[PDB]
Amino acid sequence: GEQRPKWTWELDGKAVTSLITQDTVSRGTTGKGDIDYNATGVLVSEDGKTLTQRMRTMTTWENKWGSRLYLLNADGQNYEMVDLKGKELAFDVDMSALPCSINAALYTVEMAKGGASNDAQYGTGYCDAQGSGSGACNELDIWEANSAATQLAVHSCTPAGRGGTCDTGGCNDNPYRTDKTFYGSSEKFAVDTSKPFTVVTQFVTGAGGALTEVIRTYVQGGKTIPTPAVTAGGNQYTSLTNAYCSASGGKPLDGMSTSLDAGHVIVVSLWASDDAGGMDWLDSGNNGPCAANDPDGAREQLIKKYPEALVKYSNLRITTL
Ligand code: NA
Repeated sequence: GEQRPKWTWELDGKAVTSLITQDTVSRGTTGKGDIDYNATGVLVSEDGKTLTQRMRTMTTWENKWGSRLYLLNADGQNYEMVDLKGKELAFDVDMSALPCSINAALYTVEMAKGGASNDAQYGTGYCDAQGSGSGACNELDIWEANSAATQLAVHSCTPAGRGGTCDTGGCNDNPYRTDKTFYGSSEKFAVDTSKPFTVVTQFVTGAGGALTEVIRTYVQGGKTIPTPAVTAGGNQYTSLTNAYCSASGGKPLDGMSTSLDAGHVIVVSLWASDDAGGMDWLDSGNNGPCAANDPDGAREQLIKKYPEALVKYSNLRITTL
């Protein structure tokens, strides 16, 4: 029998336990095969607080593809549904083992609670902003990052549910575009990715209940670290707002605002592109210091150069603003 890891997190100060379940792609030809989480490199600490996700794991066979994980309700049949509007989501993260061209992602999508066919325990029904038909839905990329760069993105789609038209580029910010010393793997950076830090995201609503602002802050060494003010259309912005989204060539927050009312699934996906330059949008050119079109950045080479590449997430908390 499959033994899904239990991840304990905090919802308005109360200890909630969710199950961790891996995507159907990893479950063999039926897509409903059992997962050995030790073999896919997915570990929760004894205290239930820390999730370790490895890119490459060798046991009696070799996991070379990291993992896409969903938070599953304790019922073991439905995804753990969240509505982040008027909430803040915070987690502690160790990014120190994530080189250029890897993507440690923690995000939400408007997947159906039951997945494809009331079978969420098998990690079915995935959708995101890059999909088509049943594979297309609103995507809130809270976290897509390595030790060298990070991006926050809202991908509004209309209509909501599956199969809408999506902003594939998203309303997004990467602090490197404004300040190349904000985020990186030494004490020379405002956020030192060689050491653990807290990622805080506020999903601010208006009186009417519409999502109006997405605010990113970091905490490290007890210091609260705001994101650099970003220039778009000659104006400075300190958060994702409809004005910023418009000015920066993204779609506004409105599609996402409607979508979050349906409930989202929390996705934890550690991945690398099979193509050289597949992650350059995140961490190369004006988005980060990483080598562009790096053949060594392709998954198969990355896992050979950095066989211990992994992410740790701790103390996931969702709190009402
Ligand atoms: Na660069």
